Amino acid sequence: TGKWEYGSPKLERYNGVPAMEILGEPAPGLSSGDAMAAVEEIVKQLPKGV
Amino acid sequence: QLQEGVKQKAILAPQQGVTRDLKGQATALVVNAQNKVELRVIKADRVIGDKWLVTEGLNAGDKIITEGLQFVQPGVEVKTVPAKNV
Amino acid sequence: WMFTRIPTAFLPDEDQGVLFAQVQTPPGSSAERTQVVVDSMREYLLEKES
Repeated sequence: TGKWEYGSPKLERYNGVPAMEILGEPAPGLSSGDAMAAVEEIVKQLPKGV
Repeated sequence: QLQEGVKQKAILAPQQGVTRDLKGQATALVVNAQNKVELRVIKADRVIGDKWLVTEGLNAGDKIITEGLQFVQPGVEVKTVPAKNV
Repeated sequence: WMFTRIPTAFLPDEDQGVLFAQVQTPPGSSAERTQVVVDSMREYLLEKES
């Protein structure tokens, strides 16, 4: 018998643990280190174990 | 090739209107007379030719989304243009 | 206070000669819907962008 599910078509890993990759761009006119600081500031809300 | 019944006044939705979600059921984005997109629970199992032969949720007169299921989330006021693919 | 102002870049923007146009049809799509998107994009980039 058949049943429909909902799974991912691309599962990638990084150093032996699974992950998902982003492709970020800095703001127009701002430094790349400023964008790196402003994107490592966002990581202060991810669940315990990520 | 024995015939096993007709369904009088049936509904046929394409694959572009019927996509599925995390729970295992089927969804279909319809629009209203208020021109808002609405997600109702469609029930499709059989594929004839290509169109799904549905039994639940959709009646005659509804309009399902067939281009732009990525640009449009349920709750957005849209404008309607007829389709370019079958 | 003139070197503090300007943004920092890793490499300058270059007229390389190529441009990437990666597409993603909605999930559950076959190959011919992607080809209908692709060949229409192709005839737009060749017919009006000669």
